[PDB]
Amino acid sequence: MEVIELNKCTSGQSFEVILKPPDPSLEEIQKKLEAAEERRKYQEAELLKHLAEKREHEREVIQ
Amino acid sequence: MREIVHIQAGQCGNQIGAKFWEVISDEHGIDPTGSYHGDSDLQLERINVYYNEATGNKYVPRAILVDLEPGTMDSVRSGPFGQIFRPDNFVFGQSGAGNNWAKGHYTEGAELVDSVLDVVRKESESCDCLQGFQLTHSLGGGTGSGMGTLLISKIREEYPDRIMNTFSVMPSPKVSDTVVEPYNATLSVHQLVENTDETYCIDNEALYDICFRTLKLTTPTYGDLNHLVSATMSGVTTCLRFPGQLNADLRKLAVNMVPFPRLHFFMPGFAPLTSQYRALTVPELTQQMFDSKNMMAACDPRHGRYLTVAAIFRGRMSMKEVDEQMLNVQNKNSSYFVEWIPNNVKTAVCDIPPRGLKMSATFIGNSTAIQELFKRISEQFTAMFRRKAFLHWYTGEGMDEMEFTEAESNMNDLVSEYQQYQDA
Amino acid sequence: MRECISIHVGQAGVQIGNACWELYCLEHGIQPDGQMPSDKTIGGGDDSFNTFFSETGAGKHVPRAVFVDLEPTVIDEVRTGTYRQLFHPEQLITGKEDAANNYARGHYTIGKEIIDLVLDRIRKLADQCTGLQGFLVFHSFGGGTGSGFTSLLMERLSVDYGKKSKLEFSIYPAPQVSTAVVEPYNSILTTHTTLEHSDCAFMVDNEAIYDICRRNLDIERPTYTNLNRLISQIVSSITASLRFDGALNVDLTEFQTNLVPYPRIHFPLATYAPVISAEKAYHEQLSVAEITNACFEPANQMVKCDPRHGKYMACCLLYRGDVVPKDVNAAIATIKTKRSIQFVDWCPTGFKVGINYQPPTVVPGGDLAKVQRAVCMLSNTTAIAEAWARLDHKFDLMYAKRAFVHWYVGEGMEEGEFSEAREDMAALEKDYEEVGV
Amino acid sequence: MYTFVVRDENSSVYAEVSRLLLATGQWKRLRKDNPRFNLMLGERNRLPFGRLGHEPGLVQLVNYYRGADKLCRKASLVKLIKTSPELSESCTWFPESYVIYPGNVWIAKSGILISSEAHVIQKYLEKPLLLEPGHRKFDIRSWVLVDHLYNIYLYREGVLRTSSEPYNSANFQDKTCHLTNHCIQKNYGRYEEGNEMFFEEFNQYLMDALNTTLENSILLQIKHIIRSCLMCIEPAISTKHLHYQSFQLFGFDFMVDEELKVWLIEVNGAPACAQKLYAELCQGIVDVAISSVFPLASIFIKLHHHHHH
Ligand SMILES: CC(C)(C)c1nc[nH]c1/C=c1\[nH]c(=O)/c(=C/c2cccc(C(=O)c3ccc(F)cc3)c2)[nH]c1=O
Ligand SMILES: Nc1nc2c(ncn2[C@@H]2O[C@H](COP(=O)(O)OP(=O)(O)OP(=O)(O)O)[C@@H](O)[C@H]2O)c(=O)[nH]1
Ligand SMILES: Nc1ncnc2c1ncn2[C@@H]1O[C@H](COP(=O)(O)OP(=O)(O)CP(=O)(O)O)[C@@H](O)[C@H]1O
Ligand SMILES: Nc1nc2c(ncn2[C@@H]2O[C@H](COP(=O)(O)OP(=O)(O)O)[C@@H](O)[C@H]2O)c(=O)[nH]1
Ligand SMILES: [Ca+2]
Ligand SMILES: [Ca+2]
Ligand SMILES: [Mg+2]
Ligand SMILES: [Mg+2]
Repeated sequence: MEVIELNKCTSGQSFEVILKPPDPSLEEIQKKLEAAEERRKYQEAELLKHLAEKREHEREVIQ
Repeated sequence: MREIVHIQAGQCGNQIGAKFWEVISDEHGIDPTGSYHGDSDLQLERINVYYNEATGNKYVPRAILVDLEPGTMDSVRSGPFGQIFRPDNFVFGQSGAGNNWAKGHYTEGAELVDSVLDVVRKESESCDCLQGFQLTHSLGGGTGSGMGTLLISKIREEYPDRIMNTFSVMPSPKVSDTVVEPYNATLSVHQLVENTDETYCIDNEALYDICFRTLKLTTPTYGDLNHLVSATMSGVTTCLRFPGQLNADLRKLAVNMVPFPRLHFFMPGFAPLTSQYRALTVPELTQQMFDSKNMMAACDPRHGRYLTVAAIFRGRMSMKEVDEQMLNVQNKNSSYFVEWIPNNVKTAVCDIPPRGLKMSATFIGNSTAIQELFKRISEQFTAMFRRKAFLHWYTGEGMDEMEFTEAESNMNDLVSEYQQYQDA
Repeated sequence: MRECISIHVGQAGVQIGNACWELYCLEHGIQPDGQMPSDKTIGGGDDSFNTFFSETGAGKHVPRAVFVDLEPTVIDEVRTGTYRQLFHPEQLITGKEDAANNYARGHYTIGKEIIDLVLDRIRKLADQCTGLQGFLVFHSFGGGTGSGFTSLLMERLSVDYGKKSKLEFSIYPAPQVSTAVVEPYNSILTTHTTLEHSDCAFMVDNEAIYDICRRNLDIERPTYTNLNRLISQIVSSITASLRFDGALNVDLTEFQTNLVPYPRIHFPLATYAPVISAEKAYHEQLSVAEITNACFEPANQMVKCDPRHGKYMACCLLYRGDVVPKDVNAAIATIKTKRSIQFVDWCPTGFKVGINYQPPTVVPGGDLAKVQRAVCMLSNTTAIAEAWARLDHKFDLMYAKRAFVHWYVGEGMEEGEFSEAREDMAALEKDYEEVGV
Repeated sequence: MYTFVVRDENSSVYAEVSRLLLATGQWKRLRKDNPRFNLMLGERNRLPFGRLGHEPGLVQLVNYYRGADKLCRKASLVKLIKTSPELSESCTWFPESYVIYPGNVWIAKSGILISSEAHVIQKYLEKPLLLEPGHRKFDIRSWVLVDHLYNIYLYREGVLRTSSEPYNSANFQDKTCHLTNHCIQKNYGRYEEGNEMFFEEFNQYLMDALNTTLENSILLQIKHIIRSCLMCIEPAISTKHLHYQSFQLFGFDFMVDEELKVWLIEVNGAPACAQKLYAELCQGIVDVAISSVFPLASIFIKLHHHHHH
């Protein structure tokens, strides 16, 4: 058991004791943030397309 | 996300909706004319969630009152807390809706819907951060059922990113105004499956039985049913109306309760059931709120499995004992909670008790046993629909038999979807 | 010296920030208003504490901190709290609408509209630095902001500051103090996307801190305040070498070299003794041997696991108080022959000891008693993979049914990112087993 | 009302423990993948020990000690004995074994080879004790229960798994005289039923033929080997202070030579009991291992010795 690299100072000390030896770019991030926004806007479009068909059925019943 | 906009539609919607503002105005120390006369600062800390502030330090509910006849809305204004509501938000037609979904959804209500949305926009405009909408209605009549779902579809178009929650009273032969309720309810259920984030299934069957069997009221009025409803409405809004270190809005709660988008129909419950002197112990609250007898939707939770559960305990009690009891029922009845959603029962405690009770507990269960409710209305529907009985009331207002066939099929699909996760 | 910027993301990140910066203030003798009487070079400096604090002409000592949250209510309590004067308002960034415990909402939806602002406010602090080391990032695995927005930040911080090191302080989800049901999803998603961007990460299972607060502080139902004050002691222990005079762990690069040889396996276990209640009338003070020996008891670890069934790549004992080298060596001599401490073949079986003579500082009216000597052992053991296995199993159960998935997909995220992220975690579990068995 | 899960369907021992638990009205069985249990009756390979003791408000117990495989695999057992100071290379009760990866008679094992030419390569006991009438080899099986506290309980009933064929020094290829396993025999049942001699008879034979007892001549050495083996591994596997708890039933296989010396052959992690003794042992597993941790509404002998030096 050896006590190596002992360093001392006024507020403390440290040592080691050995018992035994032996990224995507700014383009691709802003791209795929927006690709999720395209799917977000397509899904909201599909909803407002679906709700628009309900509005025309509502007109067809009263007519 | 702080402000909620409340809408109450129809006779039922306005009746239970009036009781909601009666209960919570008492809890927040707001008197019948709108002035604050409380004591705790906790009563005003999140008062903006349900009230707007007016001149002279008056508090006005963010509440819109809808109906196709004046009758019930004249009773709201005459009633105990009726003076607190903003007069501009009373939006009403004259001819009524004769318990007819078609009248509510397609003809009479179509004439009135846009002026209701003008008042919604007026309220939504002066909202720092609108979190969503809440609605009170029955599915058995015409206005609340037909127009209420029409409003829900219109609100979703104009506010597609906001949360839509409902307290939806389900019809029953035991508390029945007309034979066509199953028709109106089936048409409404299909709307809610599409357009709401959470729907609290208040079953008048269940409220009757709780009043009859477990409260010993021989002849229960609507007030006795509505008493049980308002206790639950208060309970489910507690964690938004107060703190207590809980950092949750309607969306955050919706995200944790709804694992599948179509299956958002909850089984409400309350302990203790009232119409007392001895305060309940934490073990009693836990056993009662999980008991079938205390369920506001007439289903047997043993016939299904819990996808998620939420429980909010009110009063000054041991949070250690709450944790212990909530863990006791799960670990001793673990078959009835799905293993494929770990830790699906979550709990909160609020120090302020409701009026009268020293400590209470409100139960929100997303169980697959709610298929029983939808099966019962599906059976009543088909009994009449197979002989096209009473359809003339709906075809006279422009509807086709196809629309009924679709709605029958959409609800039977919901039932099949609930069965899928009950066996998984 | 070289400066360190601390970033606090989400409720958990922010409230843990509060506790740390409160504690750092008491340790360096900095007061709430920001004055430090013992500091003689007014207007600037290159002392060890200047790595964490900057200085102004009036004498104020200002944290190199950025607080980020997608809703205001938690950071509002920092603006109105005891240390309100300490921070400049531009450090405290808030949105209006939160991530609703949804990774996808925090990362993609709401993340996008605030990421460019935050990096700008981070750049305002980096430009005050003569030589930036890098970042200490504080967040929860379970929250939507904590999981989602943090991973977007870490992606951009690699681009804007490629030469700098990034350390994580992560709160791993515990059902007993969480009301979120979808944390397993959030935790795996953010671990997948943050992995290549994080140099060294210190996990803290809320389960372990909670039971320490029950068992050792006699607290019946531990609050976040109980947990955060205990966490910030561990955090301080870990960061003390960056803030005080010393030769062990003097910069952020040395944490990676000492603790992380295999780059992907960068999750060192923290163990900490002693935790003693202030309400305790009679306490017999524990020795160097006793508290060093407590570093190998599972019940003191930040994550509950069994180091005996696993292997070490690195160990570091950071002592605070009356401790001397020979007491530490005699304690390690005793412990080696009793306990099962097996190292990997390519690593030297050894300990890097760091001692600071100043005993741990305790928060006035806190739960922790004053102690003569304490220690935080940082050991890179393969046993911590136990935490990944649990998380991954929970993930697998929910994901098999597609439960809750629609909430993520509805915020623009693709279903494929779920199984893509799980496969990284599947490889990570495999990497740990190769090394440790 | 406690709860358990069963994840080993082959286990003849814990099938009976499962049955005995159920037949009380205080233990409900759950599904194989339910997390909310008190007791796990676990799988042999890859038991998920990392998932135990993390369910709040449930004291969790499992029927396997993690790391106990280092005693039960043959390769590891040999490496354990040579490397541990308290057992050592000069261990008197273990045959001389060596590890090579895939009187001078040896035996190879992990397809068993007994020769002088030619896994582990072990010294073969050329002059064993031979029962009479028969002139035949045997091995002794002792069942050992280590509970959550690390109390080492030896079960009073063991069994001699006998060879039926006369032992032969020259003829090695004939396996039925050298190998004394229950499956390899099935002269199957000439002298005793299913080649199983219980302790009452074997004591009596020693009294009559050798003028000694089982307790003195053999069992004192067995108790010493069991206790030395388990206390050696106690620091590595003990679940004292741990967030979950473990017990385990082990099977110790012994060989008694001509001069009445006992030798350790193998320790077994998932042992099966003898047909007669199931009912008593499995009730013992319940009383001592399970009911101590989970109380409801002696067949063992405890191994403890504190000699001061
Ligand atoms: C951790 C803990 C236990 C808090 C928790 N963890 C998951 N969940 C929870 C609890 C709740 N979860 C909810 O989703 C919730 C929904 C809520 C909130 C407000 C209003 C309405 C509503 O439909 C309404 C009420 C009156 C009305 F007139 C018309 C409609 C519903 N309330 C909760 O207390
Ligand atoms: N230790 C500790 N854990 C916390 C604290 N606050 C929240 N958590 C944990 O963090 C997880 C929830 O994440 P939060 O940080 O609240 O969520 P968020 O990052 O604000 O994200 P959103 O709510 O989605 O905007 C749960 O596991 C909580 O137990 C805290 O102050 N201390
Ligand atoms: N060194 C030795 N000297 C004499 N006989 C030996 C021996 N090693 C093994 N044997 C014999 O070989 C038989 C089986 O070998 P061993 O006990 O090593 O493996 P095993 O797997 O068959 C036992 P189990 O299946 O009960 O765990 C024993 O019954 C024993 O009689
Ligand atoms: N619980 C409860 N149910 C009601 C109340 N009023 C009506 N109902 C039920 O609601 C249905 C009738 O709808 P109603 O609201 O009167 O029709 P609308 O005014 O046209 O919406 C029937 O199923 C009734 O049982 C009430 O005050 N409380
Ligand atoms: Ca008209
Ligand atoms: Ca200075
Ligand atoms: Mg009516
Ligand atoms: Mg948050």
